[PDB]
Amino acid sequence: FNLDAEAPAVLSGPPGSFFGFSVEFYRPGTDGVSVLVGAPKANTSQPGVLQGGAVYLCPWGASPTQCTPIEFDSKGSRLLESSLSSSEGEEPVEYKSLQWFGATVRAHGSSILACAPLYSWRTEKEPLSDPVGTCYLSTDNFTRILEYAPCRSDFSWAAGQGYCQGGFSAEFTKTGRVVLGGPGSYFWQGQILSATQEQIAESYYPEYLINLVQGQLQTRQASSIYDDSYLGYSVAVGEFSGDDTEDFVAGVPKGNLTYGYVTILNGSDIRSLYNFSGEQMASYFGYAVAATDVNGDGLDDLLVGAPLLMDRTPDGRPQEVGRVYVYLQHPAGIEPTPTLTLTGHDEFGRFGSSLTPLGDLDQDGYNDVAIGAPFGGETQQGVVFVFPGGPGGLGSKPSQVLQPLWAASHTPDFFGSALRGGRDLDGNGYPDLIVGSFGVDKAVVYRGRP
Amino acid sequence: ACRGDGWC
Amino acid sequence: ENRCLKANAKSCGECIQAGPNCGWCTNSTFLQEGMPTSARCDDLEALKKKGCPPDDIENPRGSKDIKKNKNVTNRSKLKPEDITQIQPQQLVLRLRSGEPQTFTLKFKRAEDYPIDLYYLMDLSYSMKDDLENVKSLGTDLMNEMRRITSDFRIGFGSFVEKTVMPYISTTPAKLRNPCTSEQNCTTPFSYKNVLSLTNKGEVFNELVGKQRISGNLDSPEGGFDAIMQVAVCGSLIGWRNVTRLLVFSTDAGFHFAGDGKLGGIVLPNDGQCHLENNMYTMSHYYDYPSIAHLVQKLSENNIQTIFAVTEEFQPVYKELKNLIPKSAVGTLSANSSNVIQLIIDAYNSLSSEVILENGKLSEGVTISYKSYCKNGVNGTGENGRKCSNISIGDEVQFEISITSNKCPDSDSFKIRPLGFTEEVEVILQYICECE
Ligand SMILES: *[C@@H]1O[C@H](CO)[C@@H](O[C@@H]2O[C@H](CO)[C@@H](O[C@@H]3O[C@H](CO[C@H]4O[C@H](CO[C@H]5O[C@H](CO)[C@@H](O)[C@H](O)[C@@H]5O)[C@@H](O)[C@H](O[C@H]5O[C@H](CO)[C@@H](O)[C@H](O)[C@@H]5O)[C@@H]4O)[C@@H](O)[C@H](O[C@H]4O[C@H](CO)[C@@H](O)[C@H](O)[C@@H]4O)[C@@H]3O)[C@H](O)[C@H]2NC(C)=O)[C@H](O)[C@H]1NC(C)=O
Ligand SMILES: *[C@@H]1O[C@H](CO)[C@@H](O[C@@H]2O[C@H](CO)[C@@H](O[C@@H]3O[C@H](CO[C@H]4O[C@H](CO)[C@@H](O)[C@H](O[C@H]5O[C@H](CO)[C@@H](O)[C@H](O)[C@@H]5O)[C@@H]4O)[C@@H](O)[C@H](O[C@H]4O[C@H](CO)[C@@H](O)[C@H](O)[C@@H]4O)[C@@H]3O)[C@H](O)[C@H]2NC(C)=O)[C@H](O)[C@H]1NC(C)=O
Ligand SMILES: *[C@@H]1O[C@H](CO)[C@@H](O[C@@H]2O[C@H](CO)[C@@H](O[C@@H]3O[C@H](CO)[C@@H](O)[C@H](O[C@H]4O[C@H](CO)[C@@H](O)[C@H](O)[C@@H]4O)[C@@H]3O)[C@H](O)[C@H]2NC(C)=O)[C@H](O)[C@H]1NC(C)=O
Ligand SMILES: *[C@@H]1O[C@H](CO)[C@@H](O[C@@H]2O[C@H](CO)[C@@H](O[C@@H]3O[C@H](CO)[C@@H](O)[C@H](O)[C@@H]3O)[C@H](O)[C@H]2NC(C)=O)[C@H](O)[C@H]1NC(C)=O
Ligand SMILES: *[C@@H]1O[C@H](CO)[C@@H](O[C@@H]2O[C@H](CO)[C@@H](O[C@@H]3O[C@H](CO)[C@@H](O)[C@H](O)[C@@H]3O)[C@H](O)[C@H]2NC(C)=O)[C@H](O)[C@H]1NC(C)=O
Ligand SMILES: *[C@@H]1O[C@H](CO)[C@@H](O)[C@H](O)[C@H]1NC(C)=O
Ligand SMILES: *[C@@H]1O[C@H](CO)[C@@H](O)[C@H](O)[C@H]1NC(C)=O
Ligand SMILES: [Ca+2]
Ligand SMILES: [Ca+2]
Ligand SMILES: [Ca+2]
Ligand SMILES: [Ca+2]
Ligand SMILES: [Ca+2]
Ligand SMILES: [Ca+2]
Ligand SMILES: [Mg+2]
Repeated sequence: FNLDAEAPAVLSGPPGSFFGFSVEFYRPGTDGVSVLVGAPKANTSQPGVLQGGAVYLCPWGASPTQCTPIEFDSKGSRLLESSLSSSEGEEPVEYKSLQWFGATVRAHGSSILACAPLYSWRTEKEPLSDPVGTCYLSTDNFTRILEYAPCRSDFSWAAGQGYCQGGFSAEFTKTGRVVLGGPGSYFWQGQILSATQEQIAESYYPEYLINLVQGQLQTRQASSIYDDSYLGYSVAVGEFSGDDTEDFVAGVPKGNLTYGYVTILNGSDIRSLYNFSGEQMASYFGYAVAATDVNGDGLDDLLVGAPLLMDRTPDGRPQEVGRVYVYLQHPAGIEPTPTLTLTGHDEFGRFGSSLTPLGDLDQDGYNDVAIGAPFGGETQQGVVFVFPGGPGGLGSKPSQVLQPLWAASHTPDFFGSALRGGRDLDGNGYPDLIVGSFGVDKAVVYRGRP
Repeated sequence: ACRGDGWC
Repeated sequence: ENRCLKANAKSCGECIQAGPNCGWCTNSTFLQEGMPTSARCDDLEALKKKGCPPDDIENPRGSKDIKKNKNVTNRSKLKPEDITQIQPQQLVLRLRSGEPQTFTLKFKRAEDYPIDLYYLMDLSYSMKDDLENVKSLGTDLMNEMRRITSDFRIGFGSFVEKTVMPYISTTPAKLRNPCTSEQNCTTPFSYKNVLSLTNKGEVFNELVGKQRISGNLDSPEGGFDAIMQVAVCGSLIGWRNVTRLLVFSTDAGFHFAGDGKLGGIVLPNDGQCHLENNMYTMSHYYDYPSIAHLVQKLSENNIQTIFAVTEEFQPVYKELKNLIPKSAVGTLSANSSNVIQLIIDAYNSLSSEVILENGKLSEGVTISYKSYCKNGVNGTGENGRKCSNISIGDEVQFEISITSNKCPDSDSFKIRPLGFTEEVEVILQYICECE
């Protein structure tokens, strides 16, 4: 409720670049804080690459120009090794055009992960169009950059990891371990992959496209009855296993007859610990997930978004409003059924499409939560709701409601489709919120006050 | 087997 | 200490807004020598005892005035807009704040009512053998519907998948032939209107016999995009204001909103028509619709859906039925052989049941239904909204009660049986002051 909603700072990217599709805090030291903004439709200087996508670095202290692009990869699409001579024709081996690089953006310390969920290649054998996805990892503050495409393997096509789309979702652990979601592995069963920055580096070898990180953790293929589950559609991290190694929270939005479910995996050996089911068919239970302690007891609590949750009005009319489910963790474990639920009020508003912990916004000893409804509001420009944590979890009513100040253009703003909080960039001792709105290629940052 | 759109 | 007294009505207008059983006195000498003016408002029976004649007790009551009551059709050619299946069609209810107004609603199922049927078929590779027996669906279904109605029009449409990665292969080869070399599969496509509604069942057979099967990658297919277009593209499909049946025939699950994000489709379905040469053009731009969206567009366009799916996917589409009003599910065979009988059984279940829905009401305004069906089964609560087991020519009635608490100006909402164009216009007026 203390967020300076009346005077937020606005960032602007190139038109039609989906600037603000992904947002993140960056701090390679207490001094030199910056805001990262993904723009997966941005054109780049890469030769022969149409709209490769780009990530922007926006240092605090705007004047004159804040944002500039991080050059992860200056090279265009590489050529097929076994076809440069050939008869006639030089075939590209990979396809970086329309790869949506910067669709996902995450950072930890002086490390930056940026993913291209629609990157695809051919393989050095039979011609395919496998969207394996790829990621670029910047470490030690840009002094070296590594490509990481753990789905680009020997196992091609849909039956394998060909359509994995690794990087569709991603996250860092509090120790800097990389965690990727790929919802397309094994005929869209989905998959979670994870490696430490060290393992990725100690096996890096650009000459051979198919890289194999030694010691990589990854879920395995199941029987065909699990096809079309989209495991790894969303991802989060938190401690749920009673140790000091953070665990992997992963959405499986189309699992169990499309009722969907969320799963929690043991952070050490990626084995299953919990399962939580949706309550309505095709509500996309698992569209977004998050983990944070919302009642000040030390134990991280689970949050799940189902933005297509349909409900009935008092006068007997159905309506798509969306809903968010909150499961509290106890010393004994976690109850299979939600502790509380938050429901949207705007039809088609997609309440719960985005979630983020905010930390303790008001310094009242309880962490708070922001929930986005990208099509809420009287003009469907999008809305972000702030909910306060307390003795008994999240409050029923939101403490604050952030709406865009600009007028509604002829296309949606998607305000609140991408969120990120829990970091005090200005250093006033109060956490700050970064709200994206890629619909009009803008990204907003809100600032807390005492 | 038959997975996907009738891929036996 | 009733509510009327313990509300201190300063004037007559206040006394009305607070309690329906209240009345305001205006006769001098009523007041005891030390009363407050907050006492002329009191229970109607109480004022008669305290010493207040009727002439000096204002107590406006809500009334009921019908404005249009065209009678239901009877036996002694008629266009469907001359046929009446519901009455009255318009009335005015004056609402005393706190008091309910009740009026009866007659429904009678018409006889020999026309039918439009659109057959929307999955032409993915998994539906190969199925397309072989639909060669004669046209004439054979035409012949079977003669028993039902003397006026039947049939149409045909097909669908496969969004024409973008990762739902299809994007290599120039697989774009030409998404199957293997053995097959001669046509190129993938979202939705096409093969044939608009018509009576010439001979056209149906020849056109279906000219359709080539297609293909794509993932098992669930994009039939929802097609369902949306069929629903909203009114005049291009040729929907008449009569019974509207959409047959949805597939052997696999369905894509829905959220899945577009895999292929970079973030923009929601707009619920608008986008046909170019009877081809859906914007499958690469708009996401799959959600279920809730389809419920909206199937209802406002009065579509009654028949899901004709295989045994394997019965439980999935059975739950889909529970969420979609006026729809039915039947078990389709491997060669789509029992499709005709499947359609007849589905029809007989949909037509033998009526369900009422009402438009948005203002705050304070509330509604409830009391149904009275054949053989004395009487529904209440939510069951009041519907009557089942209704044969042709059968009549049923609903006692609808509307109550208001708040005091907004003149409101208006419609009550309509799902599937039909005919509706009842309820106009509301609020008694906030004395007359
Ligand atoms: C993590 O990595 C990141 C990225 O690698 C890194 O961030 C870079 O840090 C370096 C520091 O080494 C920065 O480089 C410096 O940039 C200084 C500022 O450059 C801008 O401003 C210039 C004018 O500054 C004057 O005016 C301001 C008021 O406006 C005043 O306060 C200043 O004191 C000063 O008087 C301007 O000229 C400059 O524009 C030129 O440069 C750009 C980029 O090269 C070029 O495109 C333009 O055409 C023009 O030529 C820019 O707008 C700058 O002052 C400074 O210059 C001195 O050092 C260089 C070193 O070679 C000398 O050659 C030069 O003569 C000066 O003595 C230096 O260039 C760099 O800008 C950062 N980049 C980003 C993206 O952040 C982090 O530090 C790393 N973190 C850690 C922990 O390692
Ligand atoms: C949350 O919810 C999820 C989803 O519902 C649960 O995940 C599912 O759990 C079940 C039960 O554990 C899994 O089925 C079992 O899988 C194990 C592991 O299989 C692996 O290891 C085997 C031994 O090394 C290996 O043989 C397997 O490889 C075979 O199978 C693959 C599958 O395609 C095939 O490709 C290979 O060629 C092999 O043929 C595989 O690597 C397996 O051991 C189990 O087998 C037992 O049971 C079967 C009968 O079901 C029996 O026939 C066997 O003989 C054996 O007795 C069983 O198949 C399922 O795979 C999981 N699905 C997913 C998507 O993860 C999860 O458990 C829930 N968590 C919680 C906490 O509740
Ligand atoms: C896949 O998703 C389906 C759908 O969610 C899921 O099946 C569902 O399970 C829940 C509970 O596990 C069922 O909900 C119950 O419904 C009954 C009435 O039918 C109620 O009485 C229950 O109320 C309470 O009582 C129970 C004890 O009697 C408690 O144990 C329970 O927790 C409740 O507190 C409860 O609401 C629901 O009906 C089914 N749905 C269907 C269609 O069967 C299924 O479990 C999921 N699969 C997996 C593997 O998780
Ligand atoms: C999550 O996964 C990790 C790794 O699989 C689990 O840790 C392992 O837990 C088992 C049982 O507690 C440990 O078993 C044994 O260890 C003891 C002493 O270390 C030894 O004497 C036994 O012979 C046996 O080997 C195992 O050591 C331990 N491994 C590690 C690295 O901790 C963890 O328990 C899992 N957590 C949950 C909640 O499932
Ligand atoms: C199906 O029945 C509907 C009505 O039951 C027919 O559409 C209706 O057409 C009339 C025009 O004749 C529309 O009246 C309109 O009124 C508004 C004001 O409310 C005015 O702005 C318009 O200019 C027009 O006069 C009426 O709204 C409309 N009802 C709808 C669309 O629900 C339709 O023609 C019938 N079609 C067939 C094939 O039978
Ligand atoms: C349809 O297939 C069944 C076997 O599943 C067969 O018995 C029947 O004769 C077939 N019908 C037609 C019309 O081919
Ligand atoms: C429907 O009503 C008729 C009375 O005309 C009765 O014979 C029949 O059993 C009823 N059917 C059901 C399913 O209730
Ligand atoms: Ca753990
Ligand atoms: Ca907690
Ligand atoms: Ca707080
Ligand atoms: Ca701050
Ligand atoms: Ca078939
Ligand atoms: Ca498909
Ligand atoms: Mg198919």
